[PDB]
Amino acid sequence: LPTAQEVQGLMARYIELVDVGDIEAIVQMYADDATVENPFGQPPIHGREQIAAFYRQGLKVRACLTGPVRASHNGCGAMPFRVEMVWNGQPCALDVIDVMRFDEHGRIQTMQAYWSEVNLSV
Amino acid sequence: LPTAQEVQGLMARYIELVDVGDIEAIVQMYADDATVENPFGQPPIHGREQIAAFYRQGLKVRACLTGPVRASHNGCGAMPFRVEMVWNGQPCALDVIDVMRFDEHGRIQTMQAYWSEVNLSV
Ligand SMILES: Oc1ccccc1F
Ligand SMILES: Oc1ccccc1F
Repeated sequence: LPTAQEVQGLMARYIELVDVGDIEAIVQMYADDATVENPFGQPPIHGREQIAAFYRQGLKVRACLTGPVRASHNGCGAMPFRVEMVWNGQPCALDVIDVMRFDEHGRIQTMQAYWSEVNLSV
Repeated sequence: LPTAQEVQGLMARYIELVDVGDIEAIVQMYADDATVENPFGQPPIHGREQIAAFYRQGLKVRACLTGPVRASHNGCGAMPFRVEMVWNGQPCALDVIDVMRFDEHGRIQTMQAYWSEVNLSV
C-alpha cells in the first residue's frame, strides 16, 4: 500500500501515461476489478475491460499536472491537472481533479474525476 | 442542492472566509451535523461545535485558490488551494485539495482535505 511519497509518484506517472496515450500502461495501473467515475456523479465503470474501453474512446491529447499531488497516509491522493484535446477540429482544454484510492498492491482501486462543463474551455 | 455553478460559488466563498479568518461565517457554511476529515486519513470530526474548535485552533493566515473549482452535477466539488501561515515564527505554505459534498440546503455535509507533510513548505 503506497506511502504518501509513493502515491505522489504513482499519480504523477498516471498523468504521464495519459499524456502519451498509452492505453495498455494506463489500464495496468488499475486493479483488475477497479472502478472509474468520470465525471464524478456519473455511474461507475467496473473492471479493466470497461476501463480500457473508456480510455480508448477518450484518448492528440496532452495532460499535465497544474499543481502538486496531495497524498494521504492511507493510500489515497488527489491532484489537479489540465487535459488538452481536439474536439470537432476545435482544440479545447478541460481542468480536472482526480481523487484515487490505491490498494494493498499499489494498483488504483477507485478513480473519481471531478469536473463539469464549467471546466471546459474551447 | 447546489448546481455545478453554485458549488463553484460556495467553494470559492469558503476559501475567501478561510482567508479572512472568519470562524463563525465558516462554521455557518457547514451542516449542523457535518463532518470534517483534515487531513484525509485522520478520524472525522462531527458537528458545528467540534468544527468551530478545529478552525479556531487552525486559524495571520492567507488562503487562495491555485486553480479552478471542479464541480459535479450531484452537489459535490473539489478545489486546489494554498494556505500560508506562520509556524514557530517560520512562515510556511501548505498545498491542499478539498473535496466537499453539499446537502439539499446548500450546507457542507462532508469536507475531506487532502494533504500530507509532503505538501508543506517552510
Ligand atoms: O483521469 C482523467 C480524467 C479526465 C480526463 C482524462 C483523464 F485521464
Ligand atoms: O479546508 C482547509 C484545509 C486545510 C487547511 C485549511 C483549510 F481551511
